[PDB]
Amino acid sequence: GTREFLTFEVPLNDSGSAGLGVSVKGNRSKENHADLGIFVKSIINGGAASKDGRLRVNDQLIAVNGESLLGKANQEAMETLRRSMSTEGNKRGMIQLIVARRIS
Repeated sequence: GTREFLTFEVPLNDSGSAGLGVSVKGNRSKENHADLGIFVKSIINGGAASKDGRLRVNDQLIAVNGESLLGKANQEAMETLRRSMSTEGNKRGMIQLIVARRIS
């Protein structure tokens, strides 16, 4: 029942071709239709997400490039992500992505 926020700087300087080199998936409460957020579904060992070496196929996304995915549902955060990986998170050669990790 413990969580921890984490910040990751992913340099898509040359990974934008694929979209940072990672795939995310969003879900909702198992009791109702309450979107919980998005979690790293997979990673592409070739771009920023790979070279980052700080990503985890399960971490919960809460923010990206200053934006807050929390308040955003699965679809909204997924769009902000696609938006960041499309032409916002980059525009420099990297994008910020905050997440949450459980503890035990």
